Amino acid sequence: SMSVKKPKRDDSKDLALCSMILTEMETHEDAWPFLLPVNLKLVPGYKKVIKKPMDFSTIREKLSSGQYPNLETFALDVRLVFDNCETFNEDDSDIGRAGHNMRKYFEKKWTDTFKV
Ligand SMILES: CC(=O)c1cc(-c2ccccc2CO)c2cc(Oc3ccccc3)ccn12
Repeated sequence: SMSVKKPKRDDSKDLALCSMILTEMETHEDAWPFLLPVNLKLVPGYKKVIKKPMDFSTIREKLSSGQYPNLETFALDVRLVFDNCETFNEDDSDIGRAGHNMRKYFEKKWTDTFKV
């Protein structure tokens, strides 16, 4: 509260670390569905159904331009990629399988990096 400062974790390396995680995501063999925005003129329904599209190139641009206030806002956008994927794609599809794999991959990096 006012003039009572709580201990806070050291956030000084967060940008570099989130960048490293994103790099690992981008170079994963199952990243292919997620590298660019879903093409809204080519995928019927996407624009209507998925209210907040997100993809790795958009996350990279945001990270490079200071558009994430903190590491949690970055994780929210990464998870949004996978949540969109599950909404639109059958779990039993190549893209649906890729999304599950990439989410698992991400979350373990996230825990290993930032949870002590
Ligand atoms: C993430 C997602 O839902 C997704 C991604 C694609 C995709 C993957 C590689 C290249 C291009 C695209 C589309 O921009 C994709 C495609 C989808 O539907 C199609 C499947 C086959 C041919 C054309 C469209 C649906 C979802 N995604």
